Amino acid sequence: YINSENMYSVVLQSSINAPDKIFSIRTDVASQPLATTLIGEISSYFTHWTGSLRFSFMFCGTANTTVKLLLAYTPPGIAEPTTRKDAMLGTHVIWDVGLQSTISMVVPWISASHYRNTSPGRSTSGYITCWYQTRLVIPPQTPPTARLLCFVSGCKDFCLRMARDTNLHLQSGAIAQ
Amino acid sequence: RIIQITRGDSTITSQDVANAIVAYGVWPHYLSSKDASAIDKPSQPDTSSNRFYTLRSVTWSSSSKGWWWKLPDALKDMGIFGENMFYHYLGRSGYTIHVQCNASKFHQGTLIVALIPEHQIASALHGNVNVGYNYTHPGETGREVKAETRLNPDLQPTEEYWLNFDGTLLGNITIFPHQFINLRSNNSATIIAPYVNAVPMDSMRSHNNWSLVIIPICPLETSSAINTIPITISISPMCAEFSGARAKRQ
Amino acid sequence: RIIQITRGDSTITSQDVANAIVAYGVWPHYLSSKDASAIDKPSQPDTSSNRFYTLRSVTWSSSSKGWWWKLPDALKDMGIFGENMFYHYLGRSGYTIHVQCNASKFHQGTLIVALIPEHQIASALHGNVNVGYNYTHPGETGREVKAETRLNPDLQPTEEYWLNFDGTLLGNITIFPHQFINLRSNNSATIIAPYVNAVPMDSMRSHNNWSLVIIPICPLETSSAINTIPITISISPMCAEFSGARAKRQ
Amino acid sequence: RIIQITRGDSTITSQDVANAIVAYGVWPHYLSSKDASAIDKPSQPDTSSNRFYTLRSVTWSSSSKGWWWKLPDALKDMGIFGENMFYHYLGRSGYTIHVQCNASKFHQGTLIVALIPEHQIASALHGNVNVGYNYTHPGETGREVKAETRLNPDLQPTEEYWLNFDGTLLGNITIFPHQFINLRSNNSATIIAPYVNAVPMDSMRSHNNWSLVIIPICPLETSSAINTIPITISISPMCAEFSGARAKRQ
Amino acid sequence: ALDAAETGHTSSVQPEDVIETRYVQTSQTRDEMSLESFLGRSGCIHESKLEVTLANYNKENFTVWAINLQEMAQIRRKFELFTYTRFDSEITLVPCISALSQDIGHITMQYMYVPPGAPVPNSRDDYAWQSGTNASVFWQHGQAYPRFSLPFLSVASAYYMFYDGYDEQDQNYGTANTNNMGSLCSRIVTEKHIHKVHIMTRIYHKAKHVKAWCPRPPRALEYTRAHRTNFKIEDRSIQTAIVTRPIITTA
Repeated sequence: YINSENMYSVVLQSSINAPDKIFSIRTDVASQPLATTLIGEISSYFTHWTGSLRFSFMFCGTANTTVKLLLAYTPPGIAEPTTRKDAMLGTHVIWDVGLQSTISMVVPWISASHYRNTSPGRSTSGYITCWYQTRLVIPPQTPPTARLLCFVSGCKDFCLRMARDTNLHLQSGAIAQ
Repeated sequence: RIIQITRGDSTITSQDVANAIVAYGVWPHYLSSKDASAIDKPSQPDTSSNRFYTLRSVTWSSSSKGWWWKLPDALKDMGIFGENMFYHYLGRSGYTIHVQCNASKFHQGTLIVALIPEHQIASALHGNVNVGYNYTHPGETGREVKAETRLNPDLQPTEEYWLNFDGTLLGNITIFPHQFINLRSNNSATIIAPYVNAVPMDSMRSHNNWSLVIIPICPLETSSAINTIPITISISPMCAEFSGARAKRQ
Repeated sequence: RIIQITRGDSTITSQDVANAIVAYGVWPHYLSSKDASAIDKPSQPDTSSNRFYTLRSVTWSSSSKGWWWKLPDALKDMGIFGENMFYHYLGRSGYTIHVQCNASKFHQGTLIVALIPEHQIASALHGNVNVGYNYTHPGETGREVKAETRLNPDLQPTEEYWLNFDGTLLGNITIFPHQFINLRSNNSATIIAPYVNAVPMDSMRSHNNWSLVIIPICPLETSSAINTIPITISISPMCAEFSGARAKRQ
Repeated sequence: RIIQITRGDSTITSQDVANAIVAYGVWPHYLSSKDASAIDKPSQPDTSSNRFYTLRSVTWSSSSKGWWWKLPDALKDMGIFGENMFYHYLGRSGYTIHVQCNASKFHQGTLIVALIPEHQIASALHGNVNVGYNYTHPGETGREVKAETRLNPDLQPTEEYWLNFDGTLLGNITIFPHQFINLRSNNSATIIAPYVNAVPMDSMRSHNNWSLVIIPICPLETSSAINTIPITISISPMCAEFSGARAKRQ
Repeated sequence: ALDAAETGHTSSVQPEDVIETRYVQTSQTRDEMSLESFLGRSGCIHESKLEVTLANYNKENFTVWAINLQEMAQIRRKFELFTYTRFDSEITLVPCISALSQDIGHITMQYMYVPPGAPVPNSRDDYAWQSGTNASVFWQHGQAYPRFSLPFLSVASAYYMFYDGYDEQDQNYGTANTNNMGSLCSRIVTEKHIHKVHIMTRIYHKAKHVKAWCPRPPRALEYTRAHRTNFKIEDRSIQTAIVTRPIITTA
């Protein structure tokens, strides 16, 4: 998917009676892939960060189609979850996919320190994790498929310190002209 | 016909639901100094347990017959709620319950959901028998209703759903606080209840002070290849309280 | 979620759209005596050109890759707007844009539309090369993105849509004023912008002071035999002005 | 020289003790809105955990060398305190501590008790080594000091008590809040402390934000056949708080 | 908590909506995040390397460089973040002498800002080293680092970070049209002498009293061609800052 739009997107399988994991990610602002977001790059230009992050999600599938889904966050010091019920013990939202397009939700700031370092080395901030709260149900002869697109931004809570020449980009040699 | 719900840390919605009737109109509340029996200032986990928790997926078909749970036992494993229950001789709590049951515009069928009191289940077998603890207290695993071969049958409850498993007629079951999942009417259904007992608080693990029933009053169907839909239920305890702290109950 | 739109003589609607964000909140306006460079009282065609005009049908498929335009060049043929542009050395205008993209309830896929500034396109080829005028100025004919064999490739722009054709990541493109055509969310999408430049007005044909991009972020599909849908875009110029009248530009 | 003590549900006394100095005179308290980092309203188990809990019996002899603990780890198993700790990424708590150490009128010897901060223990072995988690976090089992054969020695802390296990002189240890069990002076000793860190709250299981040391400064003896006495310590957490609820920590 | 991201507007804004928070004095200043901070730290811009030629000392020993922010990546990426920007400029010179000989002696060095249509010096002896009105400035061995404040220059309100067209007869597409600032220049001022030496000036700038115009997405890949946004490098492939993983269910 990398050389294309599709790395911004995930595909869902209406065929599956299961509770199971759809995807998961870190939450450290300058970790992959999040670093590549513009908040990611701005954080990558910085050494300290603070405050909670906004996350948002559109059910990009066929308008006739229904589901409800679990979006969840893992407070760290612990492995990334392996059952839906694990994520249900974490802070989470269940998406009523009503007429409205998007669910939006926040990883709460739960750093011990008022800031955290923007890039972890041997360190962690926690996980995003995503699960089939119901099965996805298309009505008959709809495409046997759906799409989801995922967004992030700084909340009103968000801030940075120690502006530094960013990790994210490299120059080799002379820039020609 | 839209709602959002928020308890302790966690939130719920349907955008195709008609609001819960509050059971008997009594919005949930803590015990009163006027009515209490227990002497201590009791355990208020508040937000950390008057929050939602949800059961494993059941799923249903035209062939399916029914499901139910008994509370608090159905929630014995709900972290804070579960252990705070098991570590006290007594407690009390009401509940907010929502059942999740969306289909397409192209399905038919209907479930009745009934919140129900002590719901004292009848045996399967005739004669000098009564229900065994393992089955009255199925935990979150619950009791789906099935056609066959449940062992220890002498201690099993009856499977007879249209006799409400106690020898009372279904359809009069609307005497309790209830709703219908009707796939045309709604995509979900909801009910909320205070605490209740003949006693101001109760021996949680020893007595299911509330119970919840869901019944396929009208058979599930669609022409679509998705011949079946899951159901799941989420519950938050309400004003949850516990008293007589000691070791973890076995 | 319904709108109607009226500019100069012509009107537009969607009854399944969420309103435009106005670009940076600045509702379009004429130049100011406080900021101007040009000396004359400039040409205000008003209603006769601050009115809608629309582009030839593009159409899209699961296999499709993207489309864009550069303004005012994309409107060089829009009668009054087009010639009033070509007959002046300078002008300025904002725009109201709506993209028309209805599907059935039974389709999925999504486009991002981004209004975008100078959007300085990168070459296709490596090395000591730059984009040729014919391609930077595609007129109303625009630039759809294709897999193959565009001649004069050394002077062609890159086709690399997910690198925004300039070596910047897509998905951060929401930095600009933007909308999604999402077939569930809406049947159309809209954006409006004032004039902008580092200069109070600009050499219209020599510099595309604004640009517009539409990208298949999620592939078009339906099970229906109508495997593809057109898109079309309509634009009205805003507060359009022109100065330094002389012959028609070639 | 008599005291009684009451926290959360449980009570303590000595009728031969001189009162605790409160550490730095700061009586324990919750976090402030002025100083906090964490965003939620945090977990206040209050009475159900700001109550006493006590460690397994150590016992001592003229031959004995010392004992210590690191907190909160030393209390990881204290029911409500322990799990509420393990289920949160962060928390904070101060402590009230009393050490129980009665002898007859016919015994001599003395212990120093020191509450101590981060107390960053030195390795046993020389060179490129550091202390392993199993030993920094001995749990309630604690670290008694012994003459011999502790395995994994490269990851063991030093046994060198009179060098405070960190290369600092004992006897200056009275720089910290401290008391003496002196068998003539008292039959017990006590200390209380607020929370402390460079941070407004901390990663409980990952960092022992406080530590407690007891040392046989003067050898135990009596002529009586009861050649040895147990010691035990009881602790209540103070103003205990927890934030960032998730699964149980391993 | 529900919205239409398709609006273009940012999503459901508020953190207190889905967390039962305690009140906190969230009280961390955004001032380091200010533009007069982020733009307003200096960085290097260009590299004026020269050799002192002997055989015609009088001819060769000068350099000229076309002023741009487009050939050192970090500074470039600060400005490759907007449509336009405006600022006054701290300019700072880090002259360095490298010896190819047993000594350097005293050395003195000229710089000149050559605005366009100044006569460009052709020779280390050119009359153009006279500078009645051009900003020309001097450095010598043992002197402190030279600096000057240069005000915002453009004929327009702000510098084009990008441009979408041409000079009016249709070549040089983009900033190579708009960004004709002319050039910096340098030249050894000491007369012919025996020491073979290299002079290198690292030149630095910080934008302050800054203003900026409509943010635009950051550069994803190595630079290539100063004015031009070209990025598809020769005999190479588009290895962006994104890194792949084995499965999307594994963090």
